[PDB]
Amino acid sequence: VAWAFQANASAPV
Amino acid sequence: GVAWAFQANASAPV
Amino acid sequence: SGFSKPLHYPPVRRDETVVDDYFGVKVADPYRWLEDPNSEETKEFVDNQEKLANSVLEECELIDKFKQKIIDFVNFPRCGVPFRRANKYFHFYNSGLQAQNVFQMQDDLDGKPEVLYDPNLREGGRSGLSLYSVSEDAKYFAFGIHSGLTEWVTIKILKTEDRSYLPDTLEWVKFSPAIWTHDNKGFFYCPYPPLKEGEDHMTRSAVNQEARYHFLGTDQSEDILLWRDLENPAHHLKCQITDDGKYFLLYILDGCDDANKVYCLDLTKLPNGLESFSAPFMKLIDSFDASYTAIANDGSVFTFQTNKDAPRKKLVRVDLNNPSVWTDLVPESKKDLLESAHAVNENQLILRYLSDVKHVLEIRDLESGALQHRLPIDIGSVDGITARRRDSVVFFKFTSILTPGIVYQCDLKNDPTQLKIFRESVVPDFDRSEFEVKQVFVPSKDGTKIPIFIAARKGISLDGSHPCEMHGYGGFGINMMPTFSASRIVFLKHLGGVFCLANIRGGGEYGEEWHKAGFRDKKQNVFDDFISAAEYLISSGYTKARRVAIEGGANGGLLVAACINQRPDLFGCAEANCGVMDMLRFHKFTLGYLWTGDYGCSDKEEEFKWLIKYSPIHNVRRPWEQPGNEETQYPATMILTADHDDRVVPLHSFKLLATMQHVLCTSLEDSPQKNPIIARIQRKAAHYGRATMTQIAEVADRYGFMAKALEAPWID
Amino acid sequence: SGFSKPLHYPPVRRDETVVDDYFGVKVADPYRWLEDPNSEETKEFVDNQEKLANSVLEECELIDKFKQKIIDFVNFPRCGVPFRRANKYFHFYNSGLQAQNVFQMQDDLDGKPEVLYDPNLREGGRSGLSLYSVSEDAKYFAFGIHSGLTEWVTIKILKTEDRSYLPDTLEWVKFSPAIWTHDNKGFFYCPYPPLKEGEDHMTRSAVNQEARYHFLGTDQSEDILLWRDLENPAHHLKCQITDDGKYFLLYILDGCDDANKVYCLDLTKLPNGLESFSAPFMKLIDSFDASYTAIANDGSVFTFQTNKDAPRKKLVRVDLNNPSVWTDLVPESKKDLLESAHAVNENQLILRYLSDVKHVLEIRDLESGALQHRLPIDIGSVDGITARRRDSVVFFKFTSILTPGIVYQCDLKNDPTQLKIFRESVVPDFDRSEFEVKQVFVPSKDGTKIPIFIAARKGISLDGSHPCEMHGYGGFGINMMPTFSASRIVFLKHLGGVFCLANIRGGGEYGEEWHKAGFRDKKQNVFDDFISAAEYLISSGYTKARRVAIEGGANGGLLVAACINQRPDLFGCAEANCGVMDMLRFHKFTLGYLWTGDYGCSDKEEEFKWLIKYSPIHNVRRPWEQPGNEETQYPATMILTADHDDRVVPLHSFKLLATMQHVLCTSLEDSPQKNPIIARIQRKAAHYGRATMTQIAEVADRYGFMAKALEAPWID
Ligand SMILES: [Mg+2]
Ligand SMILES: [Mg+2]
Repeated sequence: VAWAFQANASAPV
Repeated sequence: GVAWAFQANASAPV
Repeated sequence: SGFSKPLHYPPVRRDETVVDDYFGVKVADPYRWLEDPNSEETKEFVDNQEKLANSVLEECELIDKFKQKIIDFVNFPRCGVPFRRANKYFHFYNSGLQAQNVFQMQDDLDGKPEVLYDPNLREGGRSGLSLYSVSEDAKYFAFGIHSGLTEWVTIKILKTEDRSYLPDTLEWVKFSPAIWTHDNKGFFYCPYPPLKEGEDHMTRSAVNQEARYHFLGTDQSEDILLWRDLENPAHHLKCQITDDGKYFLLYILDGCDDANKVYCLDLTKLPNGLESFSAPFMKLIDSFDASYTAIANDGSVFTFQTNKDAPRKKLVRVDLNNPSVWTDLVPESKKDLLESAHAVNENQLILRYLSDVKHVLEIRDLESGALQHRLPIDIGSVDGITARRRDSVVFFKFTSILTPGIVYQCDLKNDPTQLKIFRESVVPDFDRSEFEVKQVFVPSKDGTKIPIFIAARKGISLDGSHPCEMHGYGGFGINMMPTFSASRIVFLKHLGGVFCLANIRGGGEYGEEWHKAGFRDKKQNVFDDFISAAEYLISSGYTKARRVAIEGGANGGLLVAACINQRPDLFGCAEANCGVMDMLRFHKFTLGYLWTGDYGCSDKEEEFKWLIKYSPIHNVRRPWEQPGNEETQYPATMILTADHDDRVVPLHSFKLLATMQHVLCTSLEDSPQKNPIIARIQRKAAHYGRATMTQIAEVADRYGFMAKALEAPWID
Repeated sequence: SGFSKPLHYPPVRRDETVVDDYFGVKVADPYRWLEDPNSEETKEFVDNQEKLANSVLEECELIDKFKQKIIDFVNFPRCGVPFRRANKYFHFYNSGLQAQNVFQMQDDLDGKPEVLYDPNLREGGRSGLSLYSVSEDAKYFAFGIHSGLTEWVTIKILKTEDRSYLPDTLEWVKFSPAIWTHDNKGFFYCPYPPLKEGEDHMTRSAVNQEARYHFLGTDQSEDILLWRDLENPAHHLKCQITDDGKYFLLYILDGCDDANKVYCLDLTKLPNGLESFSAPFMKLIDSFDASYTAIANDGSVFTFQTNKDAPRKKLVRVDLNNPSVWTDLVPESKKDLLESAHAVNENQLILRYLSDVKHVLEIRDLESGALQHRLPIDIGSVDGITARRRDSVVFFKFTSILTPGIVYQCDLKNDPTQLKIFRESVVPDFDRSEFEVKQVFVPSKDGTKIPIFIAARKGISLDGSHPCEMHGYGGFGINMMPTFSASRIVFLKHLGGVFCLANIRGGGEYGEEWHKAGFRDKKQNVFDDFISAAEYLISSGYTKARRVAIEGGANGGLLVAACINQRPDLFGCAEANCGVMDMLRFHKFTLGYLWTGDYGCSDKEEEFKWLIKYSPIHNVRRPWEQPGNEETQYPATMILTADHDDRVVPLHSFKLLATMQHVLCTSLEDSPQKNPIIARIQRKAAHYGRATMTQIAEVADRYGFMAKALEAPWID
């Protein structure tokens, strides 16, 4: 979770 | 009446 | 500024040989071929007009901004008015942006909902439910779907306990309900005859409507015939059953008028049930002299709403055993229309009055008729009272220009005085307090005062600088109420607009005298009222001629088209949605013959003479050729329609578009008509009942076009 | 065709005096001033680049069509995985198009939900919940909100019975959870020190992370300090409490590596239960040799997941009273990664294995370690197993490229063999059966076989004619799974696309050996693997060089930028989202120093020599100046970022954009670079967690730009 990374997202866009 | 030259459970109040 | 790019108008063929004689007067109809929707040349026309429309709408840079703001403003949950059968409760629901509303069931009003039918799981919610009826034991749900692209209905049935479908399928329904008998064995409904092998719902004029009864677990071919009238093919039907289960009521109508027959069938005195079979109806009322709606009964003593010697309506009582003796229960009000009445809490009535286009509810005793309580409602609309006589709690819906939707509750036993909020919708990120709605009464040409609502930001200067949208209808006794629209909020906030709703004649707002003063020979009064409202908005300083847009649907599309033919100088933008445009031939297509009560008919000489003076396609003329008004042109005009609108056949729109483009643009080598004349033709759609996103797409295009036409910038 | 309209590149100032010495090598950094996000010149830069980006995106005529189809394909309800505390159940919910997910409570799994916190009511749902934690008695809910524009978190607490907020407020949290003690009096959490008066979250590199305990009903100033290490400022923290309530576990990490310490605090032997205070931790593991995660315990006998002498992981057992004696429980699999393990149904384990980038679930006995059941999962991803040891029912979520979302249920007592559907999402108006996903193994430059997934319409001809989108990441041991994306469906159906996900080295997919073969000195392998995947898609006939688009985020943005610097001839479109672009200085800003485990650091000579060869901003070169490739240019490039991305500071993107525009466009009087080089800079936003419509707007712009760049027409 602390890394150069983008993953409770609102929608699977 | 329902049968007239008229536009009226619509899905949304657009 | 507005429209600067010239338009490449497509070629449209003229058949110069088509001429009709109407009592000695010749009328050329060179776009007669556009009456066939299934032909190749007509499909090419649609393709060419789509292409032209796309290039114009590409120039309108605010469409995408309108589209997103409409989506955002309508994204709130909407709970329908609940009704009760046995110990279950039922309502429609939408979580905000679902394509169609979902029908739900509950054990108690605050319990978990269970989905009974979800139209969104069928074809992406292209169509929704147009009929919904629950049996008296709450075990069965009869529902109406659209199997094709027209508005014609197919009735299916499911079991509420597990949602399993019965095999029963009933075709050939338009507007009929499904009315259950208290034995739970079946229901009454009123279909038309089947389509024959060659036929098409878009080109057939359906006649000979029937009253039928369907037993559960049988094929439609077994349904019992109760009424048909081959010698009066145009006579149409509505029906009802009384709260006690005793009487099936058949109402018979002729044309659009508010005048009906009343036939009563006593279900408790049939030798062999409904399988005995016309049926032995008691013909209480057998002419078209007045309107009659049954409100309640105790045995054979009935209570009716009626306009008999009462243009504002009243309640009356009559015994079927002594049929000729009618007695007033609630006399006609001296001022206000009695719009509807409903029996509740065993021995009480709720009456809905319209008083200067605002609703007032009165609570009354059923037996004596005496007033108990009186509740004035704010600017807006109360409707959807569906509670039955046995219920002690009444529900209804409230909407207004600045109020998205409240379901109110009136408990008559525990506290009948005030109203409690059951459900309340909220518009996201919209400050209601910055805007206001006011009513003003404006003199028409002949002096008659026309009520109008005006919605706007608080404290604007009346300096003529504001863009203005005006809406009206004016026909068939319809009451036009200031209800909620999300796109209208976008117009007010983000375009700095002023919205006006005009309660013109031809509606029902001041009773049957108001309707009759705008129909048949007096239809011109309707257009005069609308024109006078636009002239008031100009003289009082809300707006000016360049900055006025007018919009209307169906009979309201006629309104728009007639007003632009007669006073093109007053308007900057015109939007006619599914309008009736050929007043000489409307009666020939689908169920258009039902509008002859309001319009008259070109089959008759004096009625033809009314119609030819305002028929939109027969009255397009170059305004610059009249001495004095050389600098006048038609406003920027969008004609909207749909390719399977079987209510108002799209030939009306197609023929007007072609006539306008010909007379004003393509018949001259260097036309002064600069403003665009286009059609937005919705593919695979009917008159109404379209998916949320499909309707949003149409409305965003309308407003983007309007903003360009009026030279109105966006405001963040 | 693609981009034809000439581009007005804005002026960007160069400070030619900024030069740094790295062990004798000089490096100019003339956009050093773009490191300040709050300056006037930087805000002007953003304004100028927004303006340029808008005029290019106006030319991309398919943006609106993509936008509406994404909205339509994502408009379905989404139920999150439910978890239990006491006799209540909790989950996230979205009705389809809400800005942020809502957190709900139930009495039973089929009961009426109650809303506990709705982020949509605060600032239009600009931000959602990044922390959510329910106490053991189910009476309290600790939740984390965003008070500013960065991802920094403020913790609030509410009572579940009436939703009343307590006054407690805790600042200075990033990634920490809130871990409740079984007495229900408070929770552990791991904050950073406060901001001092001058400081800003966008320009401060936070250090000295702490372990704290907060008592309910107190100010944050009273929170008990449990651990800090001033002599190792970069050491960061995670924490956990055991299922029995007995032990608080503190894990201590150094950099990005999967290696951690394990400190245990026995809560049952405190004289004054946490108000006694560093605390007397038993230091089970006190070095950075291996990863350790506690799965279960019986008294002092613990079960750990670990990579100790086990690159694919395993389960091991140890007694705290005899600390040096470790014993295998489930040995390392010879083939597959043990990704995670979970104790369930009192005496069983669920193990999640990754086998050629597909999940496999094993059910095992906890005491003995023996296999009971084995369930292979389809192409896709299982995750979100949150069930605790006391629960007999396990829930988890399944997603795939062609499967929007299933919540599965495994009842271990009643039927442990199969999986039942609890909830299943459906994409509206999308026929899944027309498409397929396959795995193939492609040889990289050095011979290593790289698995890739390829999604496409069934039965296409491999004739080179199809537009292709390829996605990858390659870093930090992260496993890249083929999950559901609505926008990807639009690409497949409405643009006739082929999507490829490449499981390149630097990820964890084949265990720690796979990670180490793409990090530090071997980072170039990651780029070589991605380049080889694009070359395979070309040679096998899916696509050709003009028609390949590459996309990636963060470490994946680095991937994209390096690949376009090295092989610009292979690609038609490049999209780098929030990328790490200055590899010489990344360690200086916010928490970027945590990436030195994977990247190395320019403070050291041998590590600088790795970094200078691929650092995106230091390797932009005109491809047409290399003899042989005079007709080569950079692909159409969109650099995406957000103005308050404190994870990957936007200076990375700003500096690359300026260097690219300078070297390729503005430094030459008549450049062969025709394809556009732009940035899309999202205002008032962080790395992730944006509202639904905001993210849809970004994604529609990306795909509209891609369609134009690849010359791909829309298909109805
Ligand atoms: Mg047809
Ligand atoms: Mg800031």
